Amino acid sequence: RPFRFGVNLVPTPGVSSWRETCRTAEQSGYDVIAVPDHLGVHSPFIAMMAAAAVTERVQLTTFVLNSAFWNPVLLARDLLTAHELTGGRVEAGLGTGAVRAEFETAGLDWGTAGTRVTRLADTLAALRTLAVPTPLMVGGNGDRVLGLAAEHADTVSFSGATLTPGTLRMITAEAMDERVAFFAERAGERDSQVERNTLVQSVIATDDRAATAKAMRSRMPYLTAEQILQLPTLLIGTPAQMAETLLERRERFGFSYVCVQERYLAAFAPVIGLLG
Ligand SMILES: C[C@H](OP(=O)(O)OC[C@@H](O)[C@@H](O)[C@@H](O)Cn1c2nc(=O)[nH]c(=O)c-2cc2ccc(O)cc21)C(=O)N[C@@H](CCC(=O)N[C@@H](CCC(=O)O)C(=O)O)C(=O)O
Repeated sequence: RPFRFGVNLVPTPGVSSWRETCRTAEQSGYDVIAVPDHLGVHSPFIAMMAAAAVTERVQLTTFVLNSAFWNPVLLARDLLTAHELTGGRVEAGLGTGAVRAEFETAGLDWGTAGTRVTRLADTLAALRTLAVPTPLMVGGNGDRVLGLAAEHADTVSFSGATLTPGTLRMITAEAMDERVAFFAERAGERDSQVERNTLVQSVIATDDRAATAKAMRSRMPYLTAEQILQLPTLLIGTPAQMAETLLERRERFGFSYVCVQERYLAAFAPVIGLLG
């Protein structure tokens, strides 16, 4: 599948730069602006509308909604509105919800891993029954979550890191091979209809990728330098090397929809120049 590139921006209360940041994202060649769903961050659909008003080409996506925060019927209303009032520029990523303290602040039951996945399941089923027109993305590496992506999603988002639900450990390329294979088995005949996404956490420009990886072992002692150079959540090297790495990872994992974090927007833009 042809590459699509996204940048995960954080619309921040009290910071007046949102419109400017969105314009920079488009001008730098990104295809998607992604926004998160967290307390203390601007509300995602409202921020996406503000982004749509200053950009003409990018898609806008949630990355990802906390399913506990949304009534499915009211979310379907929001998704139909965002679709119609942007001319079809909105996609919605959904997840189970990550931060317990946020559930508690909003007066919501954290429950169990099982109840949080069931909530996602119930929302996806409802959104499909209501025939929402926004493309749907499902993010997470859990068996049940990837099963839900295989059943319901237009895009599956694989996480390149694990964390205790309640900082982040990066997962090896070999564990990623297994997660993509798991997804593919669950998707069956629908596998080829689902776009595969991943979020790159760090984009490290360097003329010595090998020396960089060796130094980064201190942040990741459970891995060798060779493993670090294959981690899907890291891009290390020159832009040409990063482009070749992304080509190799599209072949290995199927990752064609690659997002980076806001802090790396300019660092990664040369790679868009080479790949497009
Ligand atoms: C928690 C996570 O599970 P997951 O299926 O990958 O993800 C579930 C949700 O977090 C996921 O659906 C999303 O809500 C998370 N999410 C966001 N969630 C949000 O709520 N808002 C966001 O803006 C958001 C952004 C986002 C972006 C990218 C991304 O990859 C995920 C994002 C995980 O790390 N699982 C690990 C660890 C599971 C584990 O072993 N847990 C232990 C350790 C915890 C303990 O000590 O008890 C246990 O439960 O006992 C694994 O599958 O191996």
